[PDB]
Amino acid sequence: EERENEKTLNDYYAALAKKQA
Amino acid sequence: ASLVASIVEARKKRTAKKNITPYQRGIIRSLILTLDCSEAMLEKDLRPNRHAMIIQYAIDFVHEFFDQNPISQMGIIIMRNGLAQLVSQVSGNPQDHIDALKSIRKQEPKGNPSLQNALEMARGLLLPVPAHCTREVLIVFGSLSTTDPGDIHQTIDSLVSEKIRVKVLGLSAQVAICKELCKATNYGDESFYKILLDETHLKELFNEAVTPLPVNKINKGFTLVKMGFPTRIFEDTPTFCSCHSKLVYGGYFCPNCHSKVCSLPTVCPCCDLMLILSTHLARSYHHLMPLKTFAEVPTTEKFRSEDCFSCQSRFPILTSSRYRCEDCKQEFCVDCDVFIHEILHNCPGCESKPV
Amino acid sequence: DSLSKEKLLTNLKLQQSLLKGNKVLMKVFQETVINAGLPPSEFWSTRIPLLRAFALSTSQKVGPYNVLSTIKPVNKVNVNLSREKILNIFENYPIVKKAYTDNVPKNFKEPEFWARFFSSKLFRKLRGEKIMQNDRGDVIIDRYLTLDQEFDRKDDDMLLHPVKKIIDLDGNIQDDPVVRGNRPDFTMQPGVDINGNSDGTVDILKGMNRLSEKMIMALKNEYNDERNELKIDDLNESYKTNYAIIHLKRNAHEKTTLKVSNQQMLQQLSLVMDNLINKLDLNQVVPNNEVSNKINKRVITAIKINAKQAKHNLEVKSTLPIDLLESCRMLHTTCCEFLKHFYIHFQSGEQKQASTVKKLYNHLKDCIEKLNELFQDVLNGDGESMSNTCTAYLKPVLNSITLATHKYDEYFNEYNN
Amino acid sequence: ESPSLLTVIIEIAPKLWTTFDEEGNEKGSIIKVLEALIVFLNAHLAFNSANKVAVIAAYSQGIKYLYPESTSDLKIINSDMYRRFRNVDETLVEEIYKLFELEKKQIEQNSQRSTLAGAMSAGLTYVNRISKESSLKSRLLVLTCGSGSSKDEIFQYIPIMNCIFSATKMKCPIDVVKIGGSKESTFLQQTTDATNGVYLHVESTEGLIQYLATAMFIDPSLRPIIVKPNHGSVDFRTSCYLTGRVVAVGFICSVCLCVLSIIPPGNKCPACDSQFDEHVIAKLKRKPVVPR
Ligand SMILES: [Zn+2]
Ligand SMILES: [Zn+2]
Ligand SMILES: [Zn+2]
Ligand SMILES: [Zn+2]
Ligand SMILES: [Zn+2]
Repeated sequence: EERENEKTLNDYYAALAKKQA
Repeated sequence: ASLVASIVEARKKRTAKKNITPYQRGIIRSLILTLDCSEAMLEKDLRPNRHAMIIQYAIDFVHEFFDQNPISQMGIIIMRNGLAQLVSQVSGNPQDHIDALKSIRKQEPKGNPSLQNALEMARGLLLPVPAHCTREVLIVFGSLSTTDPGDIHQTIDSLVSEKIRVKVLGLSAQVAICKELCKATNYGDESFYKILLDETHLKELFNEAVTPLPVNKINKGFTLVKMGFPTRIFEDTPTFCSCHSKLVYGGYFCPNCHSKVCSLPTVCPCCDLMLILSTHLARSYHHLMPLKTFAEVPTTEKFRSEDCFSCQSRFPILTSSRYRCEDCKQEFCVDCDVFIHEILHNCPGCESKPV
Repeated sequence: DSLSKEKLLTNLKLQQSLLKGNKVLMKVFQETVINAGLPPSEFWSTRIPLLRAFALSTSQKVGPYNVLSTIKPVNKVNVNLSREKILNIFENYPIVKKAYTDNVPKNFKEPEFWARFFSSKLFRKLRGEKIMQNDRGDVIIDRYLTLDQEFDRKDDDMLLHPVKKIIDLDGNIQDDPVVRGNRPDFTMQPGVDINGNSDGTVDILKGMNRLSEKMIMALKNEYNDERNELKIDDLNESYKTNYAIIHLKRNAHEKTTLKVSNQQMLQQLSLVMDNLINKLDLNQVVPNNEVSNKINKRVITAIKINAKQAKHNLEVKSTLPIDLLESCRMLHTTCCEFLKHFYIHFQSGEQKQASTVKKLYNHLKDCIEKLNELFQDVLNGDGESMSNTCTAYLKPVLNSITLATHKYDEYFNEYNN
Repeated sequence: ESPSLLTVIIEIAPKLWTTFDEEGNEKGSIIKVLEALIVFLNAHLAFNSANKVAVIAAYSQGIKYLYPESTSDLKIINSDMYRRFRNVDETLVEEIYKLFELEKKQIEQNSQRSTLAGAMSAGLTYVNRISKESSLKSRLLVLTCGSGSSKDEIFQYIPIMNCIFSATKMKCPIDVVKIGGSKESTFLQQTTDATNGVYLHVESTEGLIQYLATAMFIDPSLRPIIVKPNHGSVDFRTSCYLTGRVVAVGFICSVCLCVLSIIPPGNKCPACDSQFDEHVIAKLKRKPVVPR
């Protein structure tokens, strides 16, 4: 659903954030 | 006068082993050894210290357990400083836990124990375990007390409800709560809370704990299990393995989904099915087919033969050292009796005698 | 609690936590969902025991202990504070937690606070130290003295509970309410000071008893019988195991997928005993050097064959470019992950699994085409110099994958067609 | 390096030897084998000065400690040969003739069980005896006449496995020499592969001197620097209990642990009578569910 999408987008940011680190 | 003492000691020993039974004993095992590494095992009271000998004995225990029963997975969680620390997941490779224990060698045992936390996370680790696997935990303990966050009796009830047994090898003396654990978990038996008297006794206790245990009739789980013999290849080219993702010259091939692995007896990572050899399943057949004890014939009576049937040596002459296999009606020497009863698992007299 | 499959899949924060713990898990997860777009629930569906192990590792907590008794006074004193022990003091003494939280975030510093605390007589009172007016303490910390006293009163009020009459010493001493005898000895009664007041050893003993009671009620947290209590087990029947023995009926099938005669073997036996007693020559054993030469040929052929077997006795050393080696290992890894998940779907066996099976079949086809395109890349990067070895290295997983595709197609034709 | 305790078991049986020499024509092929083994033990005891030899023969009714004499005088062989070689060879030909005379005497009774496993076990016990006395290499040799009727290896299978495990504990390779019509003996081949032993099957009794002098000379002093010459490979699979055929993927009892290629009739164990669970076996019988 829609509220699951921002969670997985939050995980998208965290995956990108851990990439540069 | 030492032979009379040896004879009465052998009699009092053999009174325990007079009853030999073909109980159903667990083969699909699930063994957990938790370690405490606290201030108590820092005592050098036994040479060199309790920590070093339990490390060495655990090395031996891992080797013996994987040799005798390669059809189980082994997990080790250490206890340290009021925390129980998982160091070894359940696995088919003993070498992983060997390396983890080697890490445990160099680190320093310190702190206080918490059997509540230890047994709770042991329960949680034992949670995703299939039905045929016999969940059982060995616990070593050196304290006379246990600091805990909460109740132990709820944990006891949960462990009994989830069909997991325990066996405690305490160091100093009996602890009443550990006696309670062993009794309540073990259907009222007192044959599980064991205290050593020296390091040789500890060695014997570890060897005893190596063996598979009988199961109960009421705890009935008689079923089948899917199995698959794989095939080994010896290829010219190195090939990527499924498990460790690296190039392998050889390797077994999956019987079902035709992938390849690196070690056995292991389950498939791809079709997810257990792969063994017939040697592995036949390895416990001495447990499946036990051997009767051999009786010394008395020195007073007339003797069928005066030299050993098997090793072919002269029987020594007060008493008569002729251990007779009643199943084959042949007498043997003590050395052959020891070897056939422990190392071998067949009676060559019964092999020669036709049925 | 946090133990179901749904709870473990739900805990995205914990999932990110062990993600950040590992590095190959970023590699795998990034390729799985960031690159391939797999459902991350099905990603974590394999790693459920790992998730639960990480959760239970993070979830444990220690038991209570006499932190003030472990506090030592240690010339001068240097503070060597441990934060876990500071929180232990906080948990064991909510009064000390309160005195921290209304003074350090308001007035002064933490090490200054703890220096004042160690200076304070409230610390001595809470520890096993008799209070003394010669000690000045810390005034700021010792303002909490009466607050701690009324905490003690409230806690004792909480700790009060009815007692079993089987062990009730109060009922025992209330046996005879009209006992009229003599006043007992000063020796064996609780002694007092000169002015009739107590020294307070009864206070410190009831305080440490209160500490014990607080221990045991911390144990007694959220996380008739006298018939059983008075059983004399020593005169009872010994417990006997109900373990079932097992027999074994033995009737094995013969191995599936000319006969000699006693007269003829007896005739040959008589003849060969005759030959035995007749003669025996070691020198005749030497061969004819021609059939022996064929034996040499057979032996040497076996040696050559098994030596070529033994010629191919960290992974193996390879001359790959390291980047392409990593890329092909990565592709092999994600293909293996796809294959394992496809097998999980296939061996599950539901109509609910059907779209999943179809989509993973599409993904396997995509992986096949990407493998082929990688083979085109190593084709025009090597001129098939060692692109052959690249194809052969990626071969067996491809064979298993395409075998699975054929199995899927065959079962599709079995059911649908 | 060290004296290699040589262990040689000879499976003598007229049911096999008569079958072989009637199938072919080489009468006295067993005598040729015995002479070849005499030269083999000579070559071994000339390879090392103390690499002691254990020689045991298993006849139809049992086994016999051939070398040495029991713990309780013609000379067929030549007087010009070596002293120790002559002593051993004279002792063995005397023991062989005594055993063959005995076999002629009690030929007419019937015992259908092979004694190979019991002979192997007793030899392993004697290996323990010799190694415990006084450091000695353990190497076990079996000589068999494989041309006889392969009657039933099923009861032989279990103690052979036990012997394999024991030799695995004892670091003793089990090297197999087979002479017979059948090219393959699966259990022996598995035994050689597991114990790092040597399997070899031929038919002609000639040339066995060169055969087992060249190939059958690997000692633990130099085992890792010698490639094994075996060409066969074994799957380590077993035939099914109720259908008698080898199985790749199948089912075993949770209790008896016998291989079941199919569902047992009555859903009860054909080995230990355990009745199983119908829902379990129905899940095992489940077809995959496929979209239409
Ligand atoms: Zn691998
Ligand atoms: Zn597979
Ligand atoms: Zn003996
Ligand atoms: Zn017997
Ligand atoms: Zn069974």
